[PDB]
Amino acid sequence: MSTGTFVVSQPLNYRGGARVEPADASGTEKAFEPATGRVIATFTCSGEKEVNLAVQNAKAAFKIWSQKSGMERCRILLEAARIIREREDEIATMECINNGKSIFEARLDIDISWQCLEYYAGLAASMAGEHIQGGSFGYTRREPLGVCVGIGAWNYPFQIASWKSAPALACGNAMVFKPSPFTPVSALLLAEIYSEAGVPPGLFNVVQGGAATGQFLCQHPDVAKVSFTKSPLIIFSDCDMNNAVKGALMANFLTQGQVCCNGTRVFVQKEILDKFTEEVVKQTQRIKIGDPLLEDTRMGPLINRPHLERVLGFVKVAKEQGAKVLCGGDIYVPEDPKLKDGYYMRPCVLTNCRDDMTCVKEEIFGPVMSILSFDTEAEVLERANDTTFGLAAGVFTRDIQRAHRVVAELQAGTCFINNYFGRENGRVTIEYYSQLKTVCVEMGDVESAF
Amino acid sequence: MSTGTFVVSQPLNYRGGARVEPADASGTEKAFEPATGRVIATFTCSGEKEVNLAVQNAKAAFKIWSQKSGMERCRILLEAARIIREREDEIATMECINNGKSIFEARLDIDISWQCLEYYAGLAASMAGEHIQGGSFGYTRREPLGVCVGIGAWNYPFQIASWKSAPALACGNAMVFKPSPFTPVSALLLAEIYSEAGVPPGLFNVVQGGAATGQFLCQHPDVAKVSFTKSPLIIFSDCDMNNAVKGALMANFLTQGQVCCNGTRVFVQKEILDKFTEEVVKQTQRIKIGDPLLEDTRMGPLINRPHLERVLGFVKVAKEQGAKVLCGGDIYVPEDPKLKDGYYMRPCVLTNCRDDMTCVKEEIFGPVMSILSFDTEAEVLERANDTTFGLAAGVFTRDIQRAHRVVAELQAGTCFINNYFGRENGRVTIEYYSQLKTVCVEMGDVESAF
Amino acid sequence: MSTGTFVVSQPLNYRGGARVEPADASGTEKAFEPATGRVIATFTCSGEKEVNLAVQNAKAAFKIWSQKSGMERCRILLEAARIIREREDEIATMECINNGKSIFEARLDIDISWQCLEYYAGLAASMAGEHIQGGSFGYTRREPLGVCVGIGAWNYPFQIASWKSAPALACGNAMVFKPSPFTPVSALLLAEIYSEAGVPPGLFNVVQGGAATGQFLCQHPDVAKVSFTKSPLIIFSDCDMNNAVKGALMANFLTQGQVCCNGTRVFVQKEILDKFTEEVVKQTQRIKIGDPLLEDTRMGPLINRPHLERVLGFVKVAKEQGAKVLCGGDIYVPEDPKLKDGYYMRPCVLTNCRDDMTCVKEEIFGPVMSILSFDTEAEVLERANDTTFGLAAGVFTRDIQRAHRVVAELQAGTCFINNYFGRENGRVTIEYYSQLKTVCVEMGDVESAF
Amino acid sequence: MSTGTFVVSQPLNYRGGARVEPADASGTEKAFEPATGRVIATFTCSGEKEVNLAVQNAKAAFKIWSQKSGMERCRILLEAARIIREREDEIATMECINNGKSIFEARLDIDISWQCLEYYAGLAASMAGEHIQGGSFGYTRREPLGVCVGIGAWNYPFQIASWKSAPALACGNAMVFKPSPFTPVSALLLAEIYSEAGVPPGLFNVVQGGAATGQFLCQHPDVAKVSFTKSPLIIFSDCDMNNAVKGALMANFLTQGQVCCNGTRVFVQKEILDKFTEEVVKQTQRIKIGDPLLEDTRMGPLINRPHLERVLGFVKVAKEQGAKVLCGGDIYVPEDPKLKDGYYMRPCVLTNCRDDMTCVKEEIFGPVMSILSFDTEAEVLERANDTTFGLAAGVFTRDIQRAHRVVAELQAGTCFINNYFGRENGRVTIEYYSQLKTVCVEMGDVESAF
Repeated sequence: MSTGTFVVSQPLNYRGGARVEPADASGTEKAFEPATGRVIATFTCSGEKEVNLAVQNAKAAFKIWSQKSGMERCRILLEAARIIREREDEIATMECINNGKSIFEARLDIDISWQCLEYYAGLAASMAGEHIQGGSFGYTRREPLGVCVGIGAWNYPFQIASWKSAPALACGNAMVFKPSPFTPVSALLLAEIYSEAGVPPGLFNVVQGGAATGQFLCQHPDVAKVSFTKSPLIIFSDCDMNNAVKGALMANFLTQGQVCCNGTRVFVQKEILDKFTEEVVKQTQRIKIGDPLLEDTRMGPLINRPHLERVLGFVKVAKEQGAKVLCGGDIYVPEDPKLKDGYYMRPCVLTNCRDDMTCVKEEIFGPVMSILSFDTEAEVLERANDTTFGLAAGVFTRDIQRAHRVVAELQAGTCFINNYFGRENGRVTIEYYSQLKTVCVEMGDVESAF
Repeated sequence: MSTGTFVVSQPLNYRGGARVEPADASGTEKAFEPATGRVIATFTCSGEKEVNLAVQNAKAAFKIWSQKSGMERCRILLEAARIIREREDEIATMECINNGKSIFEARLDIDISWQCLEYYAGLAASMAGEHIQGGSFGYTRREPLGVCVGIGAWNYPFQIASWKSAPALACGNAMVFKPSPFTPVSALLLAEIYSEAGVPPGLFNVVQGGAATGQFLCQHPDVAKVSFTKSPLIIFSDCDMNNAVKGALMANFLTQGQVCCNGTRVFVQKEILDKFTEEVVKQTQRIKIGDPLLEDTRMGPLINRPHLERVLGFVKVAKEQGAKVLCGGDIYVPEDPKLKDGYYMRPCVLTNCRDDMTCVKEEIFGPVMSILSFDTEAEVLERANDTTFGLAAGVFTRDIQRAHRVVAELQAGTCFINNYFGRENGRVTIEYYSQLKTVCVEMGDVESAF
Repeated sequence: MSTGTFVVSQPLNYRGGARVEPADASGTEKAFEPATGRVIATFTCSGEKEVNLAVQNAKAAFKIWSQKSGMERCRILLEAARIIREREDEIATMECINNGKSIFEARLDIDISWQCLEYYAGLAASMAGEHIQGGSFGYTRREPLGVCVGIGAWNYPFQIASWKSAPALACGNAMVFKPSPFTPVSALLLAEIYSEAGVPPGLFNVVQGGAATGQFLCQHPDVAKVSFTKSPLIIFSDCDMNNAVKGALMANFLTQGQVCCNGTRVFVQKEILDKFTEEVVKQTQRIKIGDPLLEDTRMGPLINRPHLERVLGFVKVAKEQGAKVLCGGDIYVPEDPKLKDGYYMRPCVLTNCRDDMTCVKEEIFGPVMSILSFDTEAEVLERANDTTFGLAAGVFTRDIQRAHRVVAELQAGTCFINNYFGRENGRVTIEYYSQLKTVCVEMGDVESAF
Repeated sequence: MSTGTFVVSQPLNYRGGARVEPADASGTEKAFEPATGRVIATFTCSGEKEVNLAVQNAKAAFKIWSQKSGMERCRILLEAARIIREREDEIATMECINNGKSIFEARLDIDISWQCLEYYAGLAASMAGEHIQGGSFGYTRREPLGVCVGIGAWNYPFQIASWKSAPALACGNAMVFKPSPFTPVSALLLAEIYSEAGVPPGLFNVVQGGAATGQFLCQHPDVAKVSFTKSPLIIFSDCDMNNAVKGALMANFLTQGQVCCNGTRVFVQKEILDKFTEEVVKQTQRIKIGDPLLEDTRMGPLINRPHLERVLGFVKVAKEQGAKVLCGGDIYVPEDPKLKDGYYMRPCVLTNCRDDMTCVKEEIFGPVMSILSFDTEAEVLERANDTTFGLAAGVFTRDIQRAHRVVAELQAGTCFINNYFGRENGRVTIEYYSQLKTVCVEMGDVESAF
């Protein structure tokens, strides 16, 4: 498949191990190929009865799948990861066509997807409860919840579908997944791959739709749980200037800047401000924008036209608020004529920024960098600590004392020093998709208090 | 202290390490000594501004307490458990006066309380994150959430206050605790004991009140999290009749039957029904009802008069629905004249019960046992499986095959065989009162995708 | 490949990713096809200089392999298990030819082998140290030991090689494996598979030899660690008689009884002695003896002629010690003429045994069952309590109390109820093949005592 | 109690909860007060029959202690730590009299001792096995080994006795402890405290003696396990010079330098050699030498006269090998006349050292520092890479990259950055003092291969 030719030719819901048209409607939405602006699908948003059919069908698959063993569930999930690995370029292509991120980034998304699949497969084989000890004992066993729902986002369509379904299925649950109406295509490749690996029909069902479809899923009595889905970058004078510039571009211009907790609030010390800016703008203007399916493309189009307009409005407002545009912030017309109707824009860098500007305190969700100058550590510590734990943060400095000091002081939950799985994350994520059943076995006689 | 003399003489809120009157009112409630019906306190339910003072004061204590080390937090919590242990009889007495459970049961409640305190003290000293490994590494650290709220119940006043505060404080959080308006007294002994062990002023604050006070706590922007707070018993013919009768009494008549997930739906096979019933009624009529502070008392009064009336209404309705009363189910007037105004009643046993009866499908929260006869395992499996996971269950049989078969088939989350801490519970409970902060330390150079 | 045709055609040592002849000699041994008595290989036992070549070559691979990430180690180990699975019938065939166990049992051994490979592959990806918190922190990291040595046995050649190398390589170690001189062939398929999966040359080397070779391995200064490699069955009257008979045969006659911790000391209550014995002898004489490569063979030949004589000698001694032979205990002459020189014997059952008999206090390591009668639970508890923790044990009873009670009193470490991976086993095994490096990072100033 | 008056007045073996004279002799040794040279005890080294009495008596306590619950074991161990805390000054005093370390350091040792006691007390309450799930399940349980043996050293007498007995007793083992014949006194305060906390008589027994006694302990068949008991400091120019000097003194002159893995091999860059050395010698000559029981003493006497001579002999050899003495390395004559026969020496600093010098490649186990100059990071990396994993190491640098990079390349197992419990250490130590008993519970029928 190449850019500018694909159209969806099959239904976009998935039930009983096959693609089906929604039995019920709650809206009608268009899916786009953002590189060209073409309509690749006009699909039906699922209604109440379609949601019920998917949840009932998933309840029937949960009964079979949960009664399987942890070793058998691991075997199938490893097979699914193998199929995702064998078909990575095909999946990344579909991911690019619908989402518009570069094939370079899409390949990484799928790598993370099947690595996550293998990870929770491993935990499903080695899953174990507790045994606690007058010769009597009790034991605990983790049990799946039943039918779970995963609500996807459009910036990482295939990856989020993988990261929500992998742990849920590993614990023995079924999942009804609702992709973002922007990106409905790639989620069915995963549903088809799960079925090819040997999951029962209905274990991973796909229902398309928007808010109404998502509301029906959350309200369903047979649904057990539902999984749903600014960050400052600080660069000191004692940092590795090269690593700070490279890290700055990696924090603002990956996936067209449409990433949660992006380092869009960049703090640079006055001592090394001109050197940083000059090197950032030069390397930013060298980023090749174009067809996502090209191996050298590092920035494709934005997700859709209304989002591109909302990003441009942020740049315009910043300009009228006193900010200076050094590059980008406007429509980009690529040489390729087949992309002429795509939603492209040049990555934007803004200088002369202030804390009162709206382009500093609002998530733009676009390729827009905000550079704010500061004098000393004291000033910059109190300007970027209004970030909540859910946000990320990053610091650049060649000092084991100064680094951890700022990372401790900051309230952000995911911090970075000089850049931007384990067991806990798996255990915590498995706990979200399971419940602990206790059993107390009295071997002797009962001691009555009466 | 003895029964029939205590009255509260000090304020019932706790702030800044001292008992204070609520700065704000949202109601006025009476606390009773249920053994005598006396009013031991008329206290003010906390209003919005009192809740705010308590949460602000707790926020100031969290800042000091969280900056302390896990070893220091463990030291103080162990000291608190020692003080609870040294003063167990004084605390159990206050617990009895206000709640009405026997001093026998109250002592067990406090044992569980300081054992829980020592447990989470231990986990606070040994708490640790993860270290994951091109020479670069990341680490995780558990951090307290801030100001937590614990909402107590009236059946286990001191124990719930301990089980909510122990893990919260162990992780470095502060807690504003709201006791049940029925049982406000004992929670301040814990707050006084925490302060005597060395917690900062405000770490464990107590605000009295009902729904309005609890709503103010949940709505407060500086509150990080809020902790809030029928089961079938199956007896087969191949069981130990003695252990099944003893287990049946222990599942219905502990804490006057005012326990969640009590085994009030008791299934007995037809083969051993008369033998079970005759032995149950004889031992039930031998339970001594009276002053909770007596060492031989096994059943005190119910929590308050409106609850006693609601329990009696359940017995009356069952009688008019065809159930047979074999003992109890009515007011009990003890010999002691000082208890003559207490809320006493004889424990009730009901035979000739049916699945359509309301006293079988509704939680009575009183000392009422419902015995239902069944022929075979098949019948009894499909009659008691309408219980949700949150409910408990119990089976009595001398068969390693038949026991686990019924415990597996049942959906109840906490099951018992022939009766009625570990690491997981602590880890899971600590996760509820904390968040995982990640740090990525890049030692080398940044690899730009561009 | 069929029975009676295979001869080794390639060298049987493995170094630098290829089969090599040992540069040094310490003996010359013959490997047999026990189904026919044929010599399938005459190989050179490795000397000191060959051992040094393998250990030096393994040290060079450890330097490369350890610098890989846990995700890369997992990826390669998952491929290795897939290749073992794709070639399971070829590996099981070679296993049968050299070892003589049934193709039915060999297939199970290799299933366990690649499942173990996937198991530790999973742990290699999720391996993590600890992060412990005056504002300073320390972290730990598990590190491979270096060059480890695995010493194999002849009863499970391919499985032991898999169970020793999988965890060692998963932690980042290299391994020089020394198969049993009886069964040298199958270990090289694993070495060939490891190299085909992508391990560096020298990561898994194979040196053949006996005690002298093993001494050179254990004495080598660059070797970090070395991994090296009677059980009672109690049957009560309340058991499932059929399951006790089937379990008894599965505890004595699997792998020609050449298994450690086999349930060869069988205690039977007097009430069900004749019924049990008659049914055991009936089913024992129905065990098909013959060519291991036949799908209906359930017992092949013993490992070699000197071992068959040693087992037969145990039967003869038992007869003159008072034991009664009900079946087997003698040579089995198959119809097939290619097997006429194989080391076959019929499975043996012995009654009227005593604890002072030599066939009761010594591990026969052959297909010989010893039936001992007992009166009560007390007697059999005091007759079987001379068992060490390292041995296994089994009980057959329909009593949740009597089972766990007898299993508790017994000293055996591995017990079975009514028959004969998790996370702990992996962690403990990983700890054997790794060491904990701690790092203390001082963020503040040093507190000098002086 | 003050220095120069104490003599032992009671027997120094401990059996059955009381001090006993050894029934058997294997030698007669003198214990000294190194501050004065006085003989505080002339005790009998235990023979074979005394060792047997202690091990048999310990086996009887293991039978009682192991049958206790983890909560009861925790309760008693928490009391033991409290008693150690209540008597810390008395224990530290006895520790000083016999060992000679400063009361300042002894107090820290005992803090670590009861903190360790509380640590494993916590793990004893929360100890749990595993529960692994064809509808059948298995469980594991950690069980004590039986009678364990702890062999103490003289540099940390009370701490080693605490760190060996705490985990052993927490897992349910008994322990027969053999102190170093140099320092036999303090180990009996712990035995007296254990008995006062409520351990059964014989759970912690103490047998005095040397190698012969230790051989009898290791050879005893009823003994289950036995627990038994140069490091470079690298200083770069970009470090906090003051913190590097303070850290250097803390790495050489704590406990009279009689510590394993002391940072005695000090590498200093040429750029900051004179400034570092001059500041180290200045602060070293300010270390107060004298009576260990004085609060301002930071260095007491060496352990005994033969050890002082062995340290002084190392200094003399270094001088004739080319080393330069800047301070210390000779006898220290205190003003106090009661200390005139003590084993004192001034702390020594050596410059102009080489790697071929004997005082650089041998552990002196005395207060002697070796300063080595180096040009670049590469040189010092290749000069200090002969260190074994068991040794410690330390680096001083203000570089998050250079620190972890040098700590990674180094082979030392315990590293320090800019200086010199968690869950893992406890679990691993508990695994040393326990074994895993597995149980497989078959719920269904047995699948016979025959």
